[PDB]
Amino acid sequence: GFGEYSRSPTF
Amino acid sequence: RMSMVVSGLTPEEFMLVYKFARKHHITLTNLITEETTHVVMKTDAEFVCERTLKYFLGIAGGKWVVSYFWVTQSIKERKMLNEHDFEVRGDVVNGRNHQGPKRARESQDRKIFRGLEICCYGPFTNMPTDQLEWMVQLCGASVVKELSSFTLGTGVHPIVVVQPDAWTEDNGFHAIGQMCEAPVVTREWVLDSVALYQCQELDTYLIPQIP
Repeated sequence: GFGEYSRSPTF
Repeated sequence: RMSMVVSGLTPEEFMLVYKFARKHHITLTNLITEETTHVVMKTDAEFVCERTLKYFLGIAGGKWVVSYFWVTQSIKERKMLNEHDFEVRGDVVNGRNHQGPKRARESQDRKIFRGLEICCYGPFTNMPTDQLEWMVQLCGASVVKELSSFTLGTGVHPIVVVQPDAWTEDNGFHAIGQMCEAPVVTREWVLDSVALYQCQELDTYLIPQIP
C-alpha cells in the first residue's frame, strides 16, 4: 500500500 | 501490425504521445491486449522507471518496452527513431543494468516458467488475479484453479504464489504446505522473475509452511 502504478506532481 | 499503450505519464505527457501516435498512422488503447506492441514508460535522467502492472505485461508479452524519452525525442527530431536506442533496462527495486525486455523480446520459445505449474492462491491487491495469472500464463506456466486441482507427479515442478500481507482474517496463510506438496512463495517471486527475466531460483522468498 505504497502503492504502485500511475500517478503525479513531486515525483 | 503496429499499436501500443502508456504508463506512468501525465495528461500533458499523454499529449505529445497522442500527437506522436496520431502522427505515425497508429492506434492507442488505454489498457493492454496481446495486440499491443509497445508500452511507453515514465523514467527520469536516463531509462530507469517504476513497477506498473502494464510494465510486467510488456515483458511477459515480451513486447516492445520503450521509455518515454522515445517520444519527446521522435518529436524533437521530426521522425520516429529506433526502439533499441530508447528501451527500458531498470526500475526502483530491480536494477539499472538488467535490460529485462531484451531476453524477453529475444529469448522467446525458451520461456522462463519452462514447464512450471503456478497457483495464485488468494487474495492479492492492486492486481486482480486474472491479470497476475494472465501474467504467468504469458511467461509459460499454466494456472491452477485451486491447489487440490494440481497435476502432481510426473515431469512438472509445482509452486504456490500468495501475496503476503494482503491476507484478511489471516495466518490462514501458514496452513498451506499443510494443504499440499508444492513450494509456497510471495507474489515477489513472480514479479522479480518477470522483470529481471531471470527465472529466479526461488530459494529466497519462500513463506515457511507447517509441517
